[PDB]
Amino acid sequence: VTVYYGVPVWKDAETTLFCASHNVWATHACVPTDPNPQEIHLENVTEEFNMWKNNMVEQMHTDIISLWDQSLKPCVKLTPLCVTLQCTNVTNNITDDMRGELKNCSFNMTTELRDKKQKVYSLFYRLDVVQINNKEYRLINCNTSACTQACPKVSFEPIPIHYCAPAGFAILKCKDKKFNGTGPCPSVSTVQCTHGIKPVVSTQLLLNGSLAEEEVMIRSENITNNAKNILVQFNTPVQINCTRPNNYTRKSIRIGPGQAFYATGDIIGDIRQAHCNVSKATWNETLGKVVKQLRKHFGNNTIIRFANSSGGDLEVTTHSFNCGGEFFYCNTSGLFNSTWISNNDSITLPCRIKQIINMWQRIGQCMYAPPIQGVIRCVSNITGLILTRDGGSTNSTTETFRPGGGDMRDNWRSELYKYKVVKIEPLGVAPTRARGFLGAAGSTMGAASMTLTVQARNLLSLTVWGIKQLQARVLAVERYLRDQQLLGIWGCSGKLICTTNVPWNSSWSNRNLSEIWDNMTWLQWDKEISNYTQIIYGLLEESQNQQEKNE
Amino acid sequence: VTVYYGVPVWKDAETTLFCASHNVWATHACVPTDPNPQEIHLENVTEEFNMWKNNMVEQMHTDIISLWDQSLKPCVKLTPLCVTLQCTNVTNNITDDMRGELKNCSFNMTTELRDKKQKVYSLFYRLDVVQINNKEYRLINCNTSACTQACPKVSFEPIPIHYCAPAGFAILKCKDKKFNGTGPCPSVSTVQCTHGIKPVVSTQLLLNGSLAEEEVMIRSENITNNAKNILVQFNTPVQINCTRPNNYTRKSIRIGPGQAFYATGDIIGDIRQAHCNVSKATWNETLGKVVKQLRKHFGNNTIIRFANSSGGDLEVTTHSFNCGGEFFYCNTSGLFNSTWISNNDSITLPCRIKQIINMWQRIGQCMYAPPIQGVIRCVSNITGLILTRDGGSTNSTTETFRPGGGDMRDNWRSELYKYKVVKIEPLGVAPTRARGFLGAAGSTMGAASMTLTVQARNLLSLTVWGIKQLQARVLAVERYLRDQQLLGIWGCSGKLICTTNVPWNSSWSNRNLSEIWDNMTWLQWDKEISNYTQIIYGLLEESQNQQEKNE
Amino acid sequence: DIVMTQTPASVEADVGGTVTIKCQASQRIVNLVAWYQHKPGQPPKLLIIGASDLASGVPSRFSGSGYGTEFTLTISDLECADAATYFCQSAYNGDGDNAFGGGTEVVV
Amino acid sequence: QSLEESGGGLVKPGGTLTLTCKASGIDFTSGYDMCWVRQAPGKGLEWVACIYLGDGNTYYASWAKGQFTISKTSSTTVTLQMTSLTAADTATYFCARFAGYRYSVWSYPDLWGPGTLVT
Ligand SMILES: *[C@@H]1O[C@H](CO)[C@@H](O[C@@H]2O[C@H](CO)[C@@H](O[C@@H]3O[C@H](CO[C@H]4O[C@H](CO)[C@@H](O)[C@H](O)[C@@H]4O)[C@@H](O)[C@H](O[C@H]4O[C@H](CO)[C@@H](O)[C@H](O)[C@@H]4O[C@H]4O[C@H](CO)[C@@H](O)[C@H](O)[C@@H]4O[C@H]4O[C@H](CO)[C@@H](O)[C@H](O)[C@@H]4O)[C@@H]3O)[C@H](O)[C@H]2NC(C)=O)[C@H](O)[C@H]1NC(C)=O
Ligand SMILES: *[C@@H]1O[C@H](CO)[C@@H](O[C@@H]2O[C@H](CO)[C@@H](O[C@@H]3O[C@H](CO)[C@@H](O)[C@H](O[C@H]4O[C@H](CO)[C@@H](O)[C@H](O)[C@@H]4O)[C@@H]3O)[C@H](O)[C@H]2NC(C)=O)[C@H](O)[C@H]1NC(C)=O
Ligand SMILES: *[C@@H]1O[C@H](CO)[C@@H](O[C@@H]2O[C@H](CO)[C@@H](O)[C@H](O)[C@H]2NC(C)=O)[C@H](O)[C@H]1NC(C)=O
Ligand SMILES: *[C@@H]1O[C@H](CO)[C@@H](O[C@@H]2O[C@H](CO)[C@@H](O)[C@H](O)[C@H]2NC(C)=O)[C@H](O)[C@H]1NC(C)=O
Ligand SMILES: *[C@@H]1O[C@H](CO)[C@@H](O[C@@H]2O[C@H](CO)[C@@H](O)[C@H](O)[C@H]2NC(C)=O)[C@H](O)[C@H]1NC(C)=O
Ligand SMILES: *[C@@H]1O[C@H](CO)[C@@H](O[C@@H]2O[C@H](CO)[C@@H](O)[C@H](O)[C@H]2NC(C)=O)[C@H](O)[C@H]1NC(C)=O
Ligand SMILES: *[C@@H]1O[C@H](CO)[C@@H](O[C@@H]2O[C@H](CO)[C@@H](O)[C@H](O)[C@H]2NC(C)=O)[C@H](O)[C@H]1NC(C)=O
Ligand SMILES: *[C@@H]1O[C@H](CO)[C@@H](O[C@@H]2O[C@H](CO)[C@@H](O)[C@H](O)[C@H]2NC(C)=O)[C@H](O)[C@H]1NC(C)=O
Ligand SMILES: *[C@@H]1O[C@H](CO)[C@@H](O[C@@H]2O[C@H](CO)[C@@H](O)[C@H](O)[C@H]2NC(C)=O)[C@H](O)[C@H]1NC(C)=O
Ligand SMILES: *[C@@H]1O[C@H](CO)[C@@H](O[C@@H]2O[C@H](CO)[C@@H](O)[C@H](O)[C@H]2NC(C)=O)[C@H](O)[C@H]1NC(C)=O
Ligand SMILES: *[C@@H]1O[C@H](CO)[C@@H](O)[C@H](O)[C@H]1NC(C)=O
Ligand SMILES: *[C@@H]1O[C@H](CO)[C@@H](O)[C@H](O)[C@H]1NC(C)=O
Ligand SMILES: *[C@@H]1O[C@H](CO)[C@@H](O)[C@H](O)[C@H]1NC(C)=O
Ligand SMILES: *[C@@H]1O[C@H](CO)[C@@H](O)[C@H](O)[C@H]1NC(C)=O
Ligand SMILES: *[C@@H]1O[C@H](CO)[C@@H](O)[C@H](O)[C@H]1NC(C)=O
Ligand SMILES: *[C@@H]1O[C@H](CO)[C@@H](O)[C@H](O)[C@H]1NC(C)=O
Ligand SMILES: *[C@@H]1O[C@H](CO)[C@@H](O)[C@H](O)[C@H]1NC(C)=O
Ligand SMILES: *[C@@H]1O[C@H](CO)[C@@H](O)[C@H](O)[C@H]1NC(C)=O
Ligand SMILES: *[C@@H]1O[C@H](CO)[C@@H](O)[C@H](O)[C@H]1NC(C)=O
Ligand SMILES: *[C@@H]1O[C@H](CO)[C@@H](O)[C@H](O)[C@H]1NC(C)=O
Ligand SMILES: *[C@@H]1O[C@H](CO)[C@@H](O)[C@H](O)[C@H]1NC(C)=O
Ligand SMILES: *[C@@H]1O[C@H](CO)[C@@H](O)[C@H](O)[C@H]1NC(C)=O
Ligand SMILES: *[C@@H]1O[C@H](CO)[C@@H](O)[C@H](O)[C@H]1NC(C)=O
Ligand SMILES: *[C@@H]1O[C@H](CO)[C@@H](O)[C@H](O)[C@H]1NC(C)=O
Ligand SMILES: *[C@@H]1O[C@H](CO)[C@@H](O)[C@H](O)[C@H]1NC(C)=O
Ligand SMILES: *[C@@H]1O[C@H](CO)[C@@H](O)[C@H](O)[C@H]1NC(C)=O
Ligand SMILES: *[C@@H]1O[C@H](CO)[C@@H](O)[C@H](O)[C@H]1NC(C)=O
Ligand SMILES: *[C@@H]1O[C@H](CO)[C@@H](O)[C@H](O)[C@H]1NC(C)=O
Repeated sequence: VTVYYGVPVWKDAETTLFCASHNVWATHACVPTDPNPQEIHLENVTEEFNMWKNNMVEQMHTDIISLWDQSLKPCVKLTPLCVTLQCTNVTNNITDDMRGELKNCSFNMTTELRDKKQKVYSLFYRLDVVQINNKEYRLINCNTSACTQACPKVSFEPIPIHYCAPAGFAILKCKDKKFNGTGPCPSVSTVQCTHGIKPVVSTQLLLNGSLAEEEVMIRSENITNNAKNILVQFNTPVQINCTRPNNYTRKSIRIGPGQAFYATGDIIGDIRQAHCNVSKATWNETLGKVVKQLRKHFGNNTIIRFANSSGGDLEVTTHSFNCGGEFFYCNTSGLFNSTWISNNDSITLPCRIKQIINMWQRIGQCMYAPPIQGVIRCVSNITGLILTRDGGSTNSTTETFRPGGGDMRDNWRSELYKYKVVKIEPLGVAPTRARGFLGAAGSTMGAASMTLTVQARNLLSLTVWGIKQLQARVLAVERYLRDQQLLGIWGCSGKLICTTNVPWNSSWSNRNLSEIWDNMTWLQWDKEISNYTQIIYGLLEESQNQQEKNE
Repeated sequence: VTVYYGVPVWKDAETTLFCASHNVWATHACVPTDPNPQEIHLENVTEEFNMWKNNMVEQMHTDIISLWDQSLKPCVKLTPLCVTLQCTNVTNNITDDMRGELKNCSFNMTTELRDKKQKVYSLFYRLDVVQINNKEYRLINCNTSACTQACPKVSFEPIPIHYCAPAGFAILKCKDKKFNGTGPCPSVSTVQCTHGIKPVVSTQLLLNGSLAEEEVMIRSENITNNAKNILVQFNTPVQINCTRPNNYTRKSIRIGPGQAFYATGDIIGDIRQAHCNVSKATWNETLGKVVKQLRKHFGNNTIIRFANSSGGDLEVTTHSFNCGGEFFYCNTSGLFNSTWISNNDSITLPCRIKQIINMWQRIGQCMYAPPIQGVIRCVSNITGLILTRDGGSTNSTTETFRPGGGDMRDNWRSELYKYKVVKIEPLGVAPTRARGFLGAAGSTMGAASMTLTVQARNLLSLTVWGIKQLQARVLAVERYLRDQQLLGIWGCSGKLICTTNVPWNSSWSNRNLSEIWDNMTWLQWDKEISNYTQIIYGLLEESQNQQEKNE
Repeated sequence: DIVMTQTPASVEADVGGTVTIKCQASQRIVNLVAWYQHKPGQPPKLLIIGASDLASGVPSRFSGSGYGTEFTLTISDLECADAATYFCQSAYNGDGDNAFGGGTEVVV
Repeated sequence: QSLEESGGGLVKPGGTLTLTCKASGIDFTSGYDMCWVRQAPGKGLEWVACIYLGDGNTYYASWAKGQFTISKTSSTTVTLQMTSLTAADTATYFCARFAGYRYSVWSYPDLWGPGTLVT
């Protein structure tokens, strides 16, 4: 029995990752990144990755919600606006189709003095009001919860963050260009911290993400069933140009002694409908590539058709994004209507604007977005989309794919698919019969003996990220100390390698030494004898270095 | 001078215990319990326990209040109800005695819109309102503090928790069946964590607690004086059945944009008085046992009489409990009226219901309980009671015992009396002239040398329990490291037992080695020489391993 | 692991009228609902494939739609011949398996 | 084109009856299962147990897992052994065939027998 500390092996594990790099995803509570993207390729290591069971996604989701909520903490809560509104439509030169979208409403508003009221008005979108009992309306959210306005001074720009591992842990990265959602990745590397990932929130189309390698990739937990989303990643960008063409005037209304409401004062010029322009030729070519790949799973000779979204209200059935700070809900019908048989003319999608939103699809709370003065235009590149299959009859063909993606997590699964978090576990035991971090992981047990110091050195190594940092630091220290206490008891303190006075009990393994040390890696070795670790550890604590101290 | 690390000795100490196991005593912030009630009897150890100085009680008290308060944090604060109520009594078929208990009151209530009011009504108990200046009333709490209603979705069920010791500490448990509040317990064991204790809050009678061994036990800090409570623990349960017989209808009133008040809509059927039924024969037999035991302290030939509670308002003079979520105040007069001379007919107690309560007898805040629809019935077993003696004249007899128990802590002293927290303190020093955790504590110094590894291994080993966990973990680590730094300086790193080059200075102790090692326990040894520990520790740090390193 | 439930346990219309049946699912199902017509003494007859296509052999009286968590069946131009119990089901084989609704009755 | 079934009737509680289902001719080596469905007397339908008409893997309702067993017996028939029938098992039992959709795991019943009673 010989003991080795600093052995380059690991087990899958879940822990807290730390963000590293005003916006709502404030970087105040964030660690600056080291400019050096330290990375070590693992020459002979094959690891199983699983995009669908990756808890890195879940932490990203909950951290984002927390940051979002904290950013609205100091903002004005609009409780005074739950009043009867008296109102009509707007008078202007309007697009004939865009009717009823805007209301011109007046109301009894409070002032900075308790004893005085004022009469004010603001324009509203139809989507944000409810007709109640001639011209009586109310804000839709007063039914369930008064809401805070977004602070006028914070940005919704999705500035990317990186997730870094704590001491004792590492992130493995899959470099296999053809890797689908799951299985053994033949080329594995390792990093201290992930690439920067933008917290872009959208639906039905994936915006500003990473692109695929030369082929469009299709990933699914179970391509066979229909209850799972199919994520499709483009190997090319598709450019979309969106706009909100009306010139709006912003008006500030005092609410109270330190509070103000941002009203829509008026509209300058003709009233036009918001819309997005998609390159038509690009979109068509792109779908042809998607179809080619989908046929690989549904038969060489088959038909693929696309259809628009199905029933739901708004947030469910339409595309969504934040452009310029406005919230757009677009009717992507012109993108998903085609049939693909076996063997500049931009597409224009109409789109609506809404000020009151139920972010993260939660209830009991919401956010009111203030109006933006002027005219909005922005561009983006979609890098993928979310599809669902409908069904069949077994006696026909032409599966239909429809857009979908109700969850938010699918937006981040798409980036984090290349990563996995593991825990580093030294104190390997092997018989002798009494370079880079993890660079030797793919090498033999014998060869690996030369990097024990490398591994050992990486084991100890207002604010949201408060308790999380203290907990991570404490844990790393406790793990370190527990290993040292054990080595101490065993009489191996201060030595990377030590020899016990216990001969190897062959009942634990029956191999020749030359068959171990020159053939197996430590990962393999641990797998063969992990069943007996506790036996050895137990015996070594009392048989020796306790009984021996009376001698 | 010989140094031993892992010596099984301890000193009394106070530290933070952690709870282990929605209700108000939410278990979200709570550690899951290990199913194995690890326990080690200490063969020859006698320890002094003191039920009245046990700080475990104090932590339980403050943790409970904190949990209680946190559970009301998200609940609606009823400030809109501080209005003039216009009201009369109720019209129904009522019990002739139960008059004036209920009021039928109407008022000007707010609505979800700032500009509109509504006229509503609710039934109230007389105890919750004040007549002000014909029919003008107000809620009693508007005088000092608007109060939050209990959230309608949280439970007041007293789900038990366990208190577990941090690393480096242990809980000692007294198994002496005849043990009264204080003194040396002849049979001592030790546990990782206490039994589960229910946070039952009540007065004058102890509900759903543990039972005594075959004798009724009487415990008091000083049985002699009159200013202390006498706690009596039954060796048998006494069953009590309580009810709130009227069928109530619950009505929800919108208060505002996300808030609602739970009103009492109406009463179905005849109006009857709440009450509790106590087995009469059981109660009488039970008191006879109590009397037999009390006579042991007040003379073989004496007279014991019971009388009901004395002056106070409600919370002071009546029995109290939470049954079905309602708060009951019962007149236990029929239980404490008898005279015991030397040498099914249930008892029915009338009882009242109150909605606004000053929990924990604090001021500036309170809780409003919402009404419960339907009819309430529950059962419980009293396991004890709290008595106070009145006085005497020195020329007569017949001491009178009356019910009491204004404090809440007495409810928990009753369970925690069997436990004590101690700190484990290794690094024992003894002359040589240069099994279970603590299982060897009652054995000799010589014998104990074989368990040093056992002891050493247990030294390192939204959310309320946040900072408390981090502080406990950090402390355990600091203590560990300080001991190791010292051993390091002394040249004893890595050794459970080591030899210094300092001969024992006999001025510290004058015994033969055979008189120490084969006779004394380490606890005894430490007591004999603790006065000189600092001398030895000081000398060993510089005389050797500092001066020696220049040689 | 799911329950399909139906609300309109019993409906009635005169001949030529229209009734609807609403089936609530416990989870997101894309469109996988069968809708059988069942008369006593007979095996159930399939009306719908995929919550909207018609089974071969039924009249264009039967129609329906939905896209998860809620699906409906509309029966127009009712005849006495259409009096029957109507089914709702998801039919998965595996862990989150087969479930049928209580069935509703149409009287004409 | 049709399913026929029998072997039911009254057995005193604790006894066993076996139901059989006979096809008039179906494809027993393809993307179909054959499956038992129970209609409690006054309720809708309950799932009992299915077998793939291929490899032969079986699936059981959890309530039926420790009591009922099924197996393919021939190229025309499949049987259900209702071990230890009791009062609670009184019902009409039906034989049905299920299809898939295109490439799926979601099944689609498409053929039913008349059903038979046990008590
Ligand atoms: C990403 O990369 C990874 C790795 O490269 C790819 O991973 C591959 O994914 C394949 C599916 O996506 C998977 O293949 C399936 O594996 C299943 C595992 O089952 C095992 O345990 C059972 C236990 O009893 C054993 O019986 C079984 O033999 C296995 O040991 C298989 O069960 C699947 O078999 C089904 O399809 C084959 C195809 O011919 C059939 O022959 C077989 O009978 C099964 O058929 C049923 O399901 C099909 C679905 O189309 C139906 O058509 C058919 O009628 C059968 O239906 C019955 O059974 C289902 C069960 O749910 C029931 O619902 C239905 O009503 C009927 O009763 C199949 O073999 C690969 O193994 C997997 N590879 C690896 C290495 O993991 C992944 O695909 C990649 N992603 C993409 C998008 O490509
Ligand atoms: C996908 O990526 C594109 C490319 O980055 C991204 O669009 C970019 O959005 C930002 C934010 O709206 C745009 O920045 C604006 O640039 C104009 C240039 O004159 C400025 O005037 C704007 O200033 C206003 O907003 C600031 C926000 O902090 C305020 O501080 C300031 O006072 C003004 O109010 C603003 O800087 C950027 O130009 C575009 N990029 C392009 C090429 O248009 C797009 O949104 C991404 N997609 C998604 C869904 O996020
Ligand atoms: C919305 O309603 C307001 C209130 O009537 C309109 O404001 C009036 O505009 C006329 C234009 O000459 C002025 O003379 C009035 O004095 C304005 N009223 C107030 C209170 O200032 C406003 O123009 C309407 N806006 C739209 C888009 O129809
Ligand atoms: C659904 O996806 C899961 C996950 O990829 C498949 O499970 C794998 O099945 C193979 C079969 O040999 C196993 O070796 C893998 O270990 C399984 N993965 C995991 C993570 O355990 C599952 O078979 C798929 N089911 C269908 C019907 O496609
Ligand atoms: C998806 O496209 C369909 C068109 O096939 C839209 O549904 C309705 O189709 C009928 C066909 O005559 C039109 O008359 C209706 O006007 C269409 N919709 C409405 C709302 O009236 C369908 O709405 C599109 N889905 C979404 C979510 O946009
Ligand atoms: C999404 O876009 C489609 C395509 O333009 C809309 O469908 C058209 O809506 C107009 C409105 O009356 C109808 O007259 C057309 O007949 C519809 N076309 C088709 C093919 O159905 C669709 O309604 C838009 N979605 C929503 C929810 O309005
Ligand atoms: C409490 O007072 C209310 C208010 O008067 C009583 O409610 C009235 O009950 C009568 C019974 O027929 C109705 O006709 C009235 O319309 C009710 N008033 C309102 C405002 O609805 C209520 O019954 C009284 N309850 C008790 C217990 O006396
Ligand atoms: C009141 O109770 C205290 C606590 O039990 C008694 O104090 C003990 O007195 C004995 C007398 O020999 C001492 O040995 C104990 O050490 C004391 N206990 C403690 C914790 O110090 C006290 O005497 C009682 N007083 C009366 C008048 O009964
Ligand atoms: C305890 O019992 C006494 C009875 O001995 C109650 O006090 C009063 O006793 C007189 C005796 O004539 C009665 O007339 C009074 O009605 C009794 N009380 C009241 C409130 O009027 C005494 O109140 C009981 N104590 C408690 C707290 O219930
Ligand atoms: C507690 O119960 C006792 C016993 O029933 C109450 O005392 C009686 O109260 C009635 C009320 O008028 C008197 O007529 C009786 O004479 C009282 N009996 C005695 C012996 O005093 C007592 O009042 C109740 N406590 C309170 C606070 O009301
Ligand atoms: C607002 O537009 C609607 C559109 O139908 C119209 O009916 C309504 O009368 C308009 N309001 C006023 C005050 O004219
Ligand atoms: C503003 O308050 C006055 C007070 O009488 C009221 O008449 C007027 O209608 C209110 N404004 C609106 C839009 O209701
Ligand atoms: C108002 O709130 C109730 C609460 O469920 C909801 O049903 C109703 O539809 C809401 N009103 C509107 C216009 O959504
Ligand atoms: C979309 O194309 C139309 C074609 O006339 C053009 O007028 C419009 O401005 C374009 N929109 C954007 C966002 O470029
Ligand atoms: C989007 O704007 C860019 C600006 O360079 C323009 O070149 C491109 O053609 C526009 N695309 C569409 C689809 O309108
Ligand atoms: C899309 O590309 C295919 C490729 O052959 C072509 O046939 C089809 O007409 C294209 N569609 C449009 C709208 O140009
Ligand atoms: C596809 O778009 C064309 C554009 O006019 C429309 O007529 C057609 O009905 C659409 N088809 C579907 C299936 O939506
Ligand atoms: C909006 O109208 C004002 C009126 O003077 C003009 O100055 C401003 O530039 C306009 N903004 C846009 C984006 O057209
Ligand atoms: C995505 O859009 C931005 C807009 O400026 C562009 O700069 C970037 O290159 C686009 N991504 C790709 C892959 O072209
Ligand atoms: C309510 O009951 C009291 C009991 O004395 C009575 O005096 C009062 O007049 C009653 N109230 C009304 C409005 O009758
Ligand atoms: C409710 O408000 C009206 C307003 O005049 C008042 O007269 C009435 O008395 C109020 N209700 C009560 C119970 O005071
Ligand atoms: C109202 O508060 C004062 C404050 O001390 C108190 O004395 C008075 O008794 C209170 N009123 C009632 C009915 O308790
Ligand atoms: C108490 O005893 C009386 C005797 O008549 C009975 O009516 C009452 O229901 C009992 N109460 C309880 C809580 O059992
Ligand atoms: C309490 O309820 C139980 C129910 O079993 C009954 O047996 C018992 O006699 C009741 N006790 C009293 C004192 O009413
Ligand atoms: C209580 O028990 C004693 C025991 O002798 C008995 O004398 C007394 O009468 C009992 N009291 C009642 C009310 O039964
Ligand atoms: C004891 O209860 C009886 C019951 O009628 C009562 O008459 C007697 O006065 C009570 N005695 C005392 C001291 O309360
Ligand atoms: C209260 O009365 C209602 C009236 O129908 C009845 O349904 C309900 O069961 C009653 N509850 C009790 C506990 O008597
Ligand atoms: C205490 O009351 C509960 C009520 O169910 C009962 O189950 C339990 O056994 C009682 N305790 C004793 C010691 O009888």
